[PDB]
Amino acid sequence: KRKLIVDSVKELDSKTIRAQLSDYSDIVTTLDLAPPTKKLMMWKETGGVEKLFSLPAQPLWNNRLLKLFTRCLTPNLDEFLKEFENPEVPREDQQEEPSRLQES
Amino acid sequence: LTRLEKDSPPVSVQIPTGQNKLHLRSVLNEFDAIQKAQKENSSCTDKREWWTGRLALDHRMEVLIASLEKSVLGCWKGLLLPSSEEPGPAQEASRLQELLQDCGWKYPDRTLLKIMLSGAGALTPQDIQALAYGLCPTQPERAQELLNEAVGRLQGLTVPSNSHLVLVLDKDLQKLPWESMPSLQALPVTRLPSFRFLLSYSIIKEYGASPVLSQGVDPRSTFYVLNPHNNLSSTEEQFRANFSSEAGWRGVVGEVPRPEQVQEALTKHDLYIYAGHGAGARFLDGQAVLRLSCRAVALLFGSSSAALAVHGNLEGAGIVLKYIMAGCPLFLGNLWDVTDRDIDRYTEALLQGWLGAGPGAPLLYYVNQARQAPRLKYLIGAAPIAYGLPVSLR
Amino acid sequence: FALTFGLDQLKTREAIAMLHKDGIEFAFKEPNPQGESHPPLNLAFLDILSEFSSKLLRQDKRTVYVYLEKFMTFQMSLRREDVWLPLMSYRNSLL
Repeated sequence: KRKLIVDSVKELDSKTIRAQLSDYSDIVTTLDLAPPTKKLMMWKETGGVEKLFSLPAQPLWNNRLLKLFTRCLTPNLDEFLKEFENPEVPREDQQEEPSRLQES
Repeated sequence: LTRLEKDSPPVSVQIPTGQNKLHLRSVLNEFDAIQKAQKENSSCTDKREWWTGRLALDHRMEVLIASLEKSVLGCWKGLLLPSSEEPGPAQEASRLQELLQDCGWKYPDRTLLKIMLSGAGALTPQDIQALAYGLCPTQPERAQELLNEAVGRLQGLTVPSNSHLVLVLDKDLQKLPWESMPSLQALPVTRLPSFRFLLSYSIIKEYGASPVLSQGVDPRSTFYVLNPHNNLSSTEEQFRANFSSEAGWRGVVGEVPRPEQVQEALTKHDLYIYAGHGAGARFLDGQAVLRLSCRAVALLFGSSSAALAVHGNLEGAGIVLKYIMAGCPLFLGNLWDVTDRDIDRYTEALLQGWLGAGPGAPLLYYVNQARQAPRLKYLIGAAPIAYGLPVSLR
Repeated sequence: FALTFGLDQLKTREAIAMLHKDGIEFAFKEPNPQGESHPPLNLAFLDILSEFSSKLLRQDKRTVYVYLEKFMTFQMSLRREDVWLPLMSYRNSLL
């Protein structure tokens, strides 16, 4: 089992070469733009759920009131066997005539 | 193991388990360990503690029943499963000798190649491996390769017929549940004391005796003894109208039956359903049973009702070994201790299954079905065993 | 929702067991009006309840099976029909 990774394909087809030369519409992409307005910039700042769960809903600007809010941000089968029926009881207790000979 | 059959030469082999992982004493000691655990848990009050123990013992018994099939019998369950009497084994009953003997076989027997062909699809490749290595020592290539390719070529060959089975076990192998073995589930399986019993059954069956095996179990000829002592309220509560409304039945509930009445049941009627403690060795001892002829199938549903207690090196002892001597056709009794609700479920299942099936209904088939009624399907579901010859309705 | 409950084994056994309990009790809640010879209502749910089976280990699977026997009944266990397909699937899930 010589793992030489020897494969017959060690070149390229000229058909594939020209196909790559012409069809360059699969390697390019579109443009990723950044927030186009301020409101979207803000919502990218605070829209993350980590900030959504660590900030007031009604915006409070003063750090005093922000502290007033954020200080409230803090950090077997036994029950199933209760439904079972009462124990049962076990099915265990846990507790020739001599003949008449004819007289002589 | 000896598979004796008509027009069949004796096929006998060994199955040493002292070289494997689950030795033949490990199983027989785990059975006793589970029995002691059950006896200990029998007096627990906490529902949480009691139910934990039952559910921890059912798993162990389930493990054990499969050990017998996985470790002890090994590549020889085909010798227990009905052998294929079809003219299909013959193609190899001499083909796998002319090479197996050449590869190293010492004693080239010829029946071991026909007792296994039935259910050829059910034959497994690892089964084949042992069947090959043992049959073929020395040269390791042909030894397996030939047997494996030959058996593979013969797969899904045919379908099995009906052939009742009368397994005989010794003084210590009688208590292990050998009926639930995941190869003997569908087939009808009983257990007789010996072989002369099996043939005396035919003698009695030919001289117009043992009427049950001649006509059948009349569904209007059953006698029941329920709750001889006022201790089990759940039983009476469940089986009161069901055991009373039954057409043409008679029995006793609450009061301890008098000796005359119980002797009459086993002698005059055809079926004896016992619901109580033990086997009623208090109201009918083996002594009274031997002093009468048994014309009724015994369905005795109480703890260790069919258990031959091995009180030392001595052989078994119990009521079953004295019903069979009276001519009892079949004998259904539990092997280990049982509780109320599970064995009541088993009894209700079997009775409705057998007495609702209709005329000509094997009892063993509906037992194999009623085994799945108990909640713990391996600790109160695998207990009922059968002693005797197959019984049925008319 | 079953993938969310990863097997931390930190009492995740009780959570998934109490989850199955609720499923069973909801499945066998309302008997069917047509007749008791027909499947219990809301039984197709057990097919959904099957996705949570893998979360239990073997012992809890057996315990939930025994609690399933508290509403099944042997006759219904042996009852093999198309309307019982979901109950067969759930049983095979717990085995």
